[PDB]
Amino acid sequence: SIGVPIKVLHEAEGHIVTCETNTGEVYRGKLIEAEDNMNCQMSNITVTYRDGRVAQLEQVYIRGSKIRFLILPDMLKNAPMLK
Amino acid sequence: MKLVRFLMKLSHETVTIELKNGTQVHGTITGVDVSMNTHLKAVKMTLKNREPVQLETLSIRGNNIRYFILPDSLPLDTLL
Amino acid sequence: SSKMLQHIDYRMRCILQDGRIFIGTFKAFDKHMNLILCDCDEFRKIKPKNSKQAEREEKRVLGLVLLRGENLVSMTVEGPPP
Amino acid sequence: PEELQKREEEEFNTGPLSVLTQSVKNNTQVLINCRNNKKLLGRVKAFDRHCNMVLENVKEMWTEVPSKPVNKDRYISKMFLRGDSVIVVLRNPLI
Amino acid sequence: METILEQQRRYHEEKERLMDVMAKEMLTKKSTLRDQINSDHRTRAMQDRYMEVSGNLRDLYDDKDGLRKEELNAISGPNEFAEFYNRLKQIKEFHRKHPNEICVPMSVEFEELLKARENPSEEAQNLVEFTDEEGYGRYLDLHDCYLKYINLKASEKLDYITYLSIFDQLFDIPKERKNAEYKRYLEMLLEYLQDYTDRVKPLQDQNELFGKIQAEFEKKWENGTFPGWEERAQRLFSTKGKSLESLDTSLFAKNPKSKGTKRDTERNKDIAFLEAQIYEYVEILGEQRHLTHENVQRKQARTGEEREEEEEEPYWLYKLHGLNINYNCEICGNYTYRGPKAFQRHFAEWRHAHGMRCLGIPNTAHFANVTQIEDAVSLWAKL
Amino acid sequence: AHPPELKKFMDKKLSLKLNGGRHVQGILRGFDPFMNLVIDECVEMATSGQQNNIGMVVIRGNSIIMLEALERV
Amino acid sequence: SAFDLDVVKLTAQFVARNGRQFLTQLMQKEQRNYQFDFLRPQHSLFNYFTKLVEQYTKILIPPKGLFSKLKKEAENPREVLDQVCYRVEWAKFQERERKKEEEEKE
Amino acid sequence: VKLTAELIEQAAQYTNAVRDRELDLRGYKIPVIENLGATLDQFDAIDFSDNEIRKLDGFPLLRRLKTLLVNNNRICRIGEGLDQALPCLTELILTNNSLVELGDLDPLASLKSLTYLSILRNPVTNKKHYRLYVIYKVPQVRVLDFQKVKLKERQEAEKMFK
RNA sequence: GGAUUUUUGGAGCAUCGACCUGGUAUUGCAGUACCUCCAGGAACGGUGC
Repeated sequence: SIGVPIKVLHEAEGHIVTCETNTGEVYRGKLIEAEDNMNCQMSNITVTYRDGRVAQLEQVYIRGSKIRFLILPDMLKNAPMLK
Repeated sequence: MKLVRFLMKLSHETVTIELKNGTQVHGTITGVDVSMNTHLKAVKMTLKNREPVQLETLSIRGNNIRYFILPDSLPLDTLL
Repeated sequence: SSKMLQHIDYRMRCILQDGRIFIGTFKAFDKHMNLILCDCDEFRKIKPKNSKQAEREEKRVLGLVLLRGENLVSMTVEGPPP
Repeated sequence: PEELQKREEEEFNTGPLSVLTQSVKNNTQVLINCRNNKKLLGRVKAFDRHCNMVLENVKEMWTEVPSKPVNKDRYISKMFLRGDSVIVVLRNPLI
Repeated sequence: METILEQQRRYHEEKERLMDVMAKEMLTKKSTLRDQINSDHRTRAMQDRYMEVSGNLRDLYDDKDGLRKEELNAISGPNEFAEFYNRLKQIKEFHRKHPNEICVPMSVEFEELLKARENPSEEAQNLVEFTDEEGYGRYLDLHDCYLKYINLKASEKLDYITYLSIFDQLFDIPKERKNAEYKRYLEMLLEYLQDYTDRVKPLQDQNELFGKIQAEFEKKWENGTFPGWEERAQRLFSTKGKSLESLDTSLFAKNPKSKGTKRDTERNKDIAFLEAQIYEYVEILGEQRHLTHENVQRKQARTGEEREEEEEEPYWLYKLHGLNINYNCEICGNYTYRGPKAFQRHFAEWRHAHGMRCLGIPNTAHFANVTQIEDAVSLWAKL
Repeated sequence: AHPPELKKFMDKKLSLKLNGGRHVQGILRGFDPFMNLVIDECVEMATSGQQNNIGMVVIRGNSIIMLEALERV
Repeated sequence: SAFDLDVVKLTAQFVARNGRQFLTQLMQKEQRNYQFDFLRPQHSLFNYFTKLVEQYTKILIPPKGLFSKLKKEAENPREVLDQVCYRVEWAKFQERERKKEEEEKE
Repeated sequence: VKLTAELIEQAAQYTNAVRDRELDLRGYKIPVIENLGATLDQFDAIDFSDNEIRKLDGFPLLRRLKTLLVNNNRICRIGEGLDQALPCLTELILTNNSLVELGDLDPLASLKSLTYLSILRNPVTNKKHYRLYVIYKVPQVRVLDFQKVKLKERQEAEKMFK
């Protein structure tokens, strides 16, 4: 089946989320489409490269193997899946 | 036979699970699943070169655990 | 069993693999050790790198955080559900 | 079933873990290396397909730098080791 | 304040209540070892509290020798008593009775049926001072000491039976050297054995036993406690013999024996005291060590199943019948009724008759459906 | 065993970042269910200013952490 | 009931320091227009006032802490345990005597 | 009504507007602050609005606390053991107090990590050279009464009371 | 329940966030990586090698 954090990450598409890479890079952008394997496709991403240097990249795609965390916006806090 | 079934049949045993990143939690293991998830109560956790803190409840994952330490009063013939 | 669902929606602190600790209200979980922490705050310890410097911990709040099971090490309860 | 159990017994008696089958035949001590450079020498009571071992009366030795590092060792009565941290398992140790 | 009159009487009453609680605890029979150990710990805590109360009451006698001249004087008297009665003439508007003057120490020194623990000893637990393998004083845990001895000896040729046989010796030859690193493990073993002896008997005087052990170590063990027939007199610190008592007395104050060695009486005195304490704990608790060795032999000789067995020890009926419907009856003090048929059955009952008898209306059939008091009074006056 | 949604990045010049500080850029020619990418005109950029041409490279999914599309996609 | 208990304790403290049976600090207070209903033996509080006066007289004993110090009850747990065992034996003897009296009555 | 652990456990603890954990305790009228150790260092801001606390003392050892809100109170005296209980205090809101003398802010310089201070709507600010004495007492404070410190003000503070 | 995305293991330099001084235009209604620019000092700190 599908997990409840997986469903929360799939329902968070279209809003401004922030994924975290395994090397310490945090990319914040609008999640266009998500997958069940934590594949985060985000537009207008802001890469940090673990040094604070935030560069503006377009159409970024981070895989689920390096995705350490996914900060979702507070608009999805009242979702019925989390109850 | 898999070794997860021997670890799942353990309740109210004061074990010591040493994690991968220099962490060691000694406590009474209250729950074990097929994915080696160890849920313990009233445990003491000591990290790498840190002070041993005490927690009322802890839930360590299977992939994060490196080794386990069982007491001497535990037969292995009946658990296998 | 259902030992992971007994501590749901409570103020729990999960220790990461890099040494950080994320404290938040873990409302949703899954079989892949994932966690949905509402109003989460991540605290990471910094090295002193000196002889007289102390060890500090920088804490930053992120809100709703979806933490995967590949980075989570151990989770402990810290506070009751408000 | 019974055929899968017979295939698992054949793979444990004639495969790569057959030296581990030497640990449960004559109760000989094996030396397993860990990911944290801690070598554990001891008898293996139970094993599995995922290299998860149950050690009885094991001795774990490692090198800890305080200079020159010392060989600080410990002795555990009963222990369990997962197969993810097992690097190299030697059937017949030197000492 | 009446420190010599009221406080001394209160301390004597508290000591009498503690003695009565101790007599009631000693008179009751015991059924389990853990409950007996908990009762012994509660009795030891009550004895310590009574000793602290007696020490607090025994120090309140400095001003009593100065106040006894004014208290025993017959020239004084009712003047200060009338002044104290005028001081105690305050407002008595606090209408509250306090029977807990003597009943509260009687209830604090007692236990409940659900939990046999006193009120100061409500937070005490036997699982915080003893392990599960010890059995609340039944056996002694020796697996960690055997593991430490195997780690110190650096050899795998010593099992639990060999460690129990090496630990059973009291005045024989040791297994290792006296100046080696085994003394650091022996001091920890003695510190564990002292805590095990103090936990196995909490009602015994540990300070008097420690003073007697120190007196036996100073007066007897330091002056040749093991005579012979080099074999005549042996020293525990220097580990050397003596020809006679005069040679040992001359060599006791020698320069290598005082501080000119690595095992003299200056640095190795604490190790010798720990060895003497371990010998006294082995001699006093030899039966517990024999029971632990027998339990270890029974656990080793058993199979896996025997060791595992030893280690484990309705809305439809309320809606169809007209129930759950609020009805008010103003005759019987505006009571509530949850049904029309229930109110019709309670109208010809004893409660409605007792409610109607206060107004003076007789119990008849005309006032069956009467609810208001004014309508019932008008129906009684019309007839 | 579901394949990733790499249809928009197909036949487009992007730049991926491998593990250990490695980074390459090229045109994605295909996709795999194990997140393995095929890059044509691959130019690997080291810590120095020089870039090494590879021609045709095959990157696995266990090393690829991120990939930014340099085109409109 | 705190004021009446305090008045009874004050009367027991003032009556225990008397040098005679009738020449006390409470017999002259009855003639000094002070209402004290606890002095008469017809009341139920007189049985508690007599016990309070007995405790005040026993608190003035020479081994009660006025000119001496108790050592067996304050510095010997074995003596307290022997006293508790003697009290338990006396209670068992009293229970056996009560059972014998009940058997004789039956 | 005295403050206890039941009033702190039943209070609403949530996320504030400064992205920190804050527990609301407004409308309590607690005369003394005590038994505040039941939070287990899981809060960063403690609000004490509309309280009758005469003295700000009796605070347990809390290392996670970084903001103190004691506005709308009747605090006349200040405690001395405040630096040993809150080592990571950064914000102090002591507005609308009963401070009259300048000696009440002398333990307030004991906090080394303090940077934000608010002593507005107080009789201590009506006296002359109050801001200069507050700058000379605690030099680590960067924001005093919603105003940054000045170099000329620091020079006047170092020149005065020599 | 063992084969790449979760669970039987890859184990002195650059950058960013601050701190303090002066000139400068915007006086404006909104749910946020970050928002005016220049000049001077710093004996502040995190991350990677």
